[PDB]
Amino acid sequence: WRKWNVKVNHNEKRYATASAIAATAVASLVLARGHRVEKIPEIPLVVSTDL
Amino acid sequence: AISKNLPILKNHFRKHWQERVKVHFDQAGKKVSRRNARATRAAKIAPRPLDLLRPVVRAPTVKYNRKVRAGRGFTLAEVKAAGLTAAYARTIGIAVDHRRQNRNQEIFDANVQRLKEYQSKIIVFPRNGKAPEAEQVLSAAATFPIAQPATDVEARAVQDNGESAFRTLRLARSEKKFRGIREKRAREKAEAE
Amino acid sequence: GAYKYLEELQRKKQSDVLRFLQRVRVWEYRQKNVIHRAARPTRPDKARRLGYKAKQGFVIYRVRVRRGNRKRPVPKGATYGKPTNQGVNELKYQRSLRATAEERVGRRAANLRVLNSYWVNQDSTYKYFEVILVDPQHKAIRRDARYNWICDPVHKHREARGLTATGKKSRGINKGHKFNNTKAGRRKTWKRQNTLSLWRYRK
Amino acid sequence: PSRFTKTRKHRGHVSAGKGRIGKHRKHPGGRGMAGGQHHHRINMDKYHPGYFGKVGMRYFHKQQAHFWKPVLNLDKLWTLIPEDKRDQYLKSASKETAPVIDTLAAGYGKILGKGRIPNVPVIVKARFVSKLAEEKIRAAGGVVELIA
Amino acid sequence: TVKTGIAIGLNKGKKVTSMTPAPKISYKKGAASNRTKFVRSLVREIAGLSPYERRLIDLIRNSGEKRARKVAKKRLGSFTRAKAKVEEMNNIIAASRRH
RNA sequence: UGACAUUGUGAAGAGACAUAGUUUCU
RNA sequence: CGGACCAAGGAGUCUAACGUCUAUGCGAGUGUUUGGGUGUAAAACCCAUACGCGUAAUGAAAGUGAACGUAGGUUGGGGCC
RNA sequence: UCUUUGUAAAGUGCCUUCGAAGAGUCGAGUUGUUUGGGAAUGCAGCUCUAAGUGGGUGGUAAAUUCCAUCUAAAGCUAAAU
RNA sequence: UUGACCUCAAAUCAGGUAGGAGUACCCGCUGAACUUAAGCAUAUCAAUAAGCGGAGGAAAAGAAACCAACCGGGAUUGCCUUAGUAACGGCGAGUGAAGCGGCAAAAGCUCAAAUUUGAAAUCUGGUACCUUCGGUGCCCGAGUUGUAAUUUGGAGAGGGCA
Ligand SMILES: [Mg+2]
Ligand SMILES: [Mg+2]
Ligand SMILES: [Mg+2]
Ligand SMILES: [Mg+2]
Ligand SMILES: [Mg+2]
Ligand SMILES: [Mg+2]
Ligand SMILES: [Mg+2]
Ligand SMILES: [Mg+2]
Ligand SMILES: [Mg+2]
Ligand SMILES: [Mg+2]
Ligand SMILES: [Mg+2]
Ligand SMILES: [Mg+2]
Ligand SMILES: [Mg+2]
Ligand SMILES: [Mg+2]
Ligand SMILES: [Mg+2]
Ligand SMILES: [Mg+2]
Ligand SMILES: [Mg+2]
Ligand SMILES: [Mg+2]
Ligand SMILES: [Mg+2]
Ligand SMILES: [Mg+2]
Ligand SMILES: [Mg+2]
Ligand SMILES: [Mg+2]
Ligand SMILES: [Mg+2]
Ligand SMILES: [Mg+2]
Ligand SMILES: [Mg+2]
Ligand SMILES: [Mg+2]
Ligand SMILES: [Mg+2]
Ligand SMILES: [Mg+2]
Ligand SMILES: [Mg+2]
Ligand SMILES: [Mg+2]
Ligand SMILES: [Mg+2]
Ligand SMILES: [Mg+2]
Ligand SMILES: [Mg+2]
Ligand SMILES: [Mg+2]
Ligand SMILES: [Mg+2]
Ligand SMILES: [Mg+2]
Ligand SMILES: [Mg+2]
Ligand SMILES: [Mg+2]
Ligand SMILES: [Mg+2]
Ligand SMILES: [Mg+2]
Ligand SMILES: [Mg+2]
Ligand SMILES: [Mg+2]
Ligand SMILES: [Mg+2]
Ligand SMILES: [Mg+2]
Ligand SMILES: [Mg+2]
Ligand SMILES: [Mg+2]
Ligand SMILES: [Mg+2]
Ligand SMILES: [Mg+2]
Ligand SMILES: [Mg+2]
Ligand SMILES: [Mg+2]
Ligand SMILES: [Mg+2]
Ligand SMILES: [Mg+2]
Ligand SMILES: [Mg+2]
Ligand SMILES: [Mg+2]
Ligand SMILES: [Mg+2]
Ligand SMILES: [Mg+2]
Ligand SMILES: [Mg+2]
Ligand SMILES: [Mg+2]
Ligand SMILES: [Mg+2]
Ligand SMILES: [Mg+2]
Ligand SMILES: [Mg+2]
Ligand SMILES: [Mg+2]
Ligand SMILES: [Mg+2]
Ligand SMILES: [Mg+2]
Ligand SMILES: [Mg+2]
Ligand SMILES: [Mg+2]
Ligand SMILES: [Mg+2]
Ligand SMILES: [Mg+2]
Ligand SMILES: [Mg+2]
Ligand SMILES: [Mg+2]
Ligand SMILES: [Mg+2]
Ligand SMILES: [Mg+2]
Ligand SMILES: [Mg+2]
Ligand SMILES: [Mg+2]
Ligand SMILES: [Mg+2]
Ligand SMILES: [Mg+2]
Ligand SMILES: [Mg+2]
Ligand SMILES: [Mg+2]
Ligand SMILES: [Mg+2]
Ligand SMILES: [Mg+2]
Ligand SMILES: [Mg+2]
Ligand SMILES: [Mg+2]
Ligand SMILES: [Mg+2]
Ligand SMILES: [Mg+2]
Ligand SMILES: [Mg+2]
Ligand SMILES: [Mg+2]
Ligand SMILES: [Mg+2]
Ligand SMILES: [Mg+2]
Ligand SMILES: [Mg+2]
Ligand SMILES: [Mg+2]
Ligand SMILES: [Mg+2]
Ligand SMILES: [Mg+2]
Ligand SMILES: [Mg+2]
Ligand SMILES: [Mg+2]
Repeated sequence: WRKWNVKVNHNEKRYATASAIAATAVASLVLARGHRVEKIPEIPLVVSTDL
Repeated sequence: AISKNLPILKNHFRKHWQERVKVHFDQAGKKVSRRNARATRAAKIAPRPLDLLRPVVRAPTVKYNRKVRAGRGFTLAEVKAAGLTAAYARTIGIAVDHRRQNRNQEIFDANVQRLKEYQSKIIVFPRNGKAPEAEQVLSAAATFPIAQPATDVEARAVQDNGESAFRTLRLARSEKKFRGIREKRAREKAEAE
Repeated sequence: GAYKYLEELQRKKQSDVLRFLQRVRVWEYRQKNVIHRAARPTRPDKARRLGYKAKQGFVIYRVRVRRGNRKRPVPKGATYGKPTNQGVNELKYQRSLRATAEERVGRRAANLRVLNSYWVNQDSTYKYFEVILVDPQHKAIRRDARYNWICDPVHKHREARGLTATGKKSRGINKGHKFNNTKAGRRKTWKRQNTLSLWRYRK
Repeated sequence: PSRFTKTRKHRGHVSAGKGRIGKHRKHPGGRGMAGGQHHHRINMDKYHPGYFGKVGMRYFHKQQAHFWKPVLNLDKLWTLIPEDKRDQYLKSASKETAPVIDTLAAGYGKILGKGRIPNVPVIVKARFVSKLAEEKIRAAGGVVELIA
Repeated sequence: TVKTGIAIGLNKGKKVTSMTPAPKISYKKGAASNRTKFVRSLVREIAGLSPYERRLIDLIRNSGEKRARKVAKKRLGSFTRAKAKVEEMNNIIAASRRH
């Protein structure tokens, strides 16, 4: 009966994931994260819906 | 074990409680299991729709009578008035409550019209064979939602006959308070020889 | 019908006719064995209203159980413990003699299912009961959609689990605010209200 | 988490921060609320005056709900109207057409009068008013309509 | 009834257009029936009176419907079953050892 | 040790409606 | 007083309910996770009705229930003009 | 797909007469136990023991008058647990 | 003398059933003390452990002698809540439910008491055949001290009419 799961406020949760989306642009953070992206067209990387 | 300026707590842990701890580890389990259970009932139940038709009902007590709320079943009166029998209404996915009684006309017309619309929006396959596949609507509750009865209009003319409302309340309160006494003044007085 | 007359007569146990019978009957039962099989119901109107039937596979059994308090055994009265538990002598047992009566016959006739039982008589030592049982292997019952529920395995020794009428009584099983403690089944409900329930997302 | 806990920091010093004279024994004061009339009374009077003894009446089988009666002040009140609809009635305050507010529909039981509402006529349906609440409504040209 | 329409006071409540439903037999569970009049009446004269009922009609004829009630209250359970038991004894007396 | 229940049938004697016999005790 | 010697075990934990403090979300509100929806399936994503705490107090109770006034006067007040 | 089970069985409208409904039980005193249940929450023992416009319940004992609400002392029964 | 009836016996009589195990969970019985109260007897631990009887895949509960007091609700069970509250308590230590509301699942019924009385209409067993979880014929037997149809309070029954 140790606490295993954790409650996060639904709204704080969105803020977090919103922020995480926001920084998927920002070339530098992506590079800083691993992610070999020096040779890609642009950021964000939008691709054809045919994918 | 009394110290500091702390609120006095009441943590009832003096029986062998560690023996009776229920961790709902199977919470996700039992939801998966409940979803599958309904997906089987859906398929067993042919195009029939998982639930029965429930009536409108006014919730009891001074705290919940504002709201209206699905009741158990439709009373023998409403069923008849809506033109079918108890015995048969059951086989047509209509819940009937032999215990509920009708004292309010509004609710009564409400449920009898609720039964009209139910009948008009279903189809009952023949006993024969055919079984003209007609795909299940899954609820019925969703199909025939229960809505709160509208009680008035947004705006209207201010009528002030001039009587305090507050003082109407005090007076009505008082009249009840001295009702039995003022009756002891009518029995002792009509007794006067 | 003659049944309605018998029923009403039986509510007159202080009437000269009825206590002639009860005094002569109670003497006879005390000469037979404490458990003895009954020829026929001696209250056919009571039996038949508790579920009895006059067809092969319905048994009646008559049983004698002593009266009074349950003397806590306990050698020499010696209790060993606090004074609240020192009682030996006004302790009373939470089951009625009716339950004791059914239970002792139901063991005697293991192959029978005890359906119900009714009181018949009593003196200063003994209460006397007649117990109505059903043979769940007798085809007369195994057929018979009305009584064949008894043949299910969930009704073995229903008299030792408090499921006859008297069992449900002493088990306190009735709806209402007067029965909160014992109603879904006292130990069950105790255990419930004494369960600590923690969710994954603690509330 | 355990890595920030002060007992990690206490490792290596004899007593775990619990003193060499005074130790950390089992229950020195006794368990729980023991001795609130005796060795612990200084702490019960102050911090907890009023703790011992009885007051008022018993009430067998009280059902809260009987006493359900949330309160709302003129203070708010205009908030029970949606904000778009609100400005429509704030302007064009008249008899003939004045908003009806079913404050029981909003789940309130009584209207108190905490203070000052614009001079717009409002028709207030409610179960209970306070003398002031009801008077202050009228000064704006509204009425109270006792409901149930 | 008819509720006044306000939240306190005498007939306190919401005004609602009424209905008064159809009546339930389960409300008539105690009612007589000629079948039960006949049989109880025919039984009474077969088995007669009981020891405490004899002491009850002699107690009326020589002490009245108050000491009878008092002792009947202790004999049965209640003052109310005793009220009704005395009356039964009055009508045992009147209808029999009189007209 | 007392009361009530098991507990019934006679007879003599006391005891009341207040000196017809339903009832109660020796 | 314990300790001949060496290795390996070896003691402020977890839980229910709380006080202060702090960080964060939203704010007269707030809390998705009993449940439903959904899913790449104990995850993540979504959500209706309630409920809980907060928005009113005070009396044992029946009850009543917060603007004389720019929501007061006086004195000190950072800041600003 | 073969037997037609049937001169069978059931549903409904109106008029009339009825309308059976569980006892050593309900209940009451006392004793013990138990319960948050408090002039007594259940249960059991012994004594007393009903009624039929009756009976039970209506969380402060009693007397009177009303009102609300179910229908005990027999019974079966899937799921959610 | 012969044949019944009632009650009671006996068979290596025809066919069957019970025991014992296990027991996590379930229905009951029975029942402590350590402990807590800074001592201790009421209380607490605990209607817990140990002991005893009885079941199932679940058990039990269950179609209101219910909740209420409302504009009333409407079998049971379980969750969220009501609530560490109403209340109990050397009113100390401690204890402590229920109604309403949301939700999961949903489902309902049958006896007794009735004259079939122009027909015991009912049923176990044996036996032969068959299309063998069973049907038919026949024969013993059960059963009127009542086996079936009908009815179950929500009703319902006998008449009469459509
Ligand atoms: Mg958070
Ligand atoms: Mg301090
Ligand atoms: Mg706890
Ligand atoms: Mg302890
Ligand atoms: Mg588990
Ligand atoms: Mg599961
Ligand atoms: Mg469903
Ligand atoms: Mg209503
Ligand atoms: Mg309600
Ligand atoms: Mg077909
Ligand atoms: Mg009688
Ligand atoms: Mg026989
Ligand atoms: Mg000892
Ligand atoms: Mg003790
Ligand atoms: Mg004897
Ligand atoms: Mg309890
Ligand atoms: Mg239980
Ligand atoms: Mg129990
Ligand atoms: Mg969770
Ligand atoms: Mg937490
Ligand atoms: Mg760590
Ligand atoms: Mg560290
Ligand atoms: Mg340090
Ligand atoms: Mg260190
Ligand atoms: Mg320290
Ligand atoms: Mg120190
Ligand atoms: Mg030290
Ligand atoms: Mg020192
Ligand atoms: Mg010191
Ligand atoms: Mg002190
Ligand atoms: Mg206190
Ligand atoms: Mg008090
Ligand atoms: Mg009070
Ligand atoms: Mg005021
Ligand atoms: Mg003597
Ligand atoms: Mg004799
Ligand atoms: Mg030393
Ligand atoms: Mg040494
Ligand atoms: Mg250690
Ligand atoms: Mg810690
Ligand atoms: Mg913040
Ligand atoms: Mg608000
Ligand atoms: Mg989740
Ligand atoms: Mg996905
Ligand atoms: Mg999974
Ligand atoms: Mg989605
Ligand atoms: Mg919803
Ligand atoms: Mg809220
Ligand atoms: Mg609150
Ligand atoms: Mg506060
Ligand atoms: Mg405010
Ligand atoms: Mg105040
Ligand atoms: Mg208040
Ligand atoms: Mg006043
Ligand atoms: Mg003033
Ligand atoms: Mg003034
Ligand atoms: Mg001054
Ligand atoms: Mg009944
Ligand atoms: Mg006594
Ligand atoms: Mg006990
Ligand atoms: Mg009391
Ligand atoms: Mg008691
Ligand atoms: Mg009544
Ligand atoms: Mg009374
Ligand atoms: Mg009702
Ligand atoms: Mg049965
Ligand atoms: Mg059952
Ligand atoms: Mg043999
Ligand atoms: Mg066994
Ligand atoms: Mg066992
Ligand atoms: Mg014990
Ligand atoms: Mg002991
Ligand atoms: Mg211990
Ligand atoms: Mg203590
Ligand atoms: Mg101690
Ligand atoms: Mg100590
Ligand atoms: Mg000691
Ligand atoms: Mg304790
Ligand atoms: Mg105890
Ligand atoms: Mg325990
Ligand atoms: Mg055990
Ligand atoms: Mg099963
Ligand atoms: Mg098995
Ligand atoms: Mg299951
Ligand atoms: Mg019923
Ligand atoms: Mg319910
Ligand atoms: Mg409290
Ligand atoms: Mg306390
Ligand atoms: Mg306890
Ligand atoms: Mg508790
Ligand atoms: Mg609900
Ligand atoms: Mg069924
Ligand atoms: Mg018919
Ligand atoms: Mg029949």
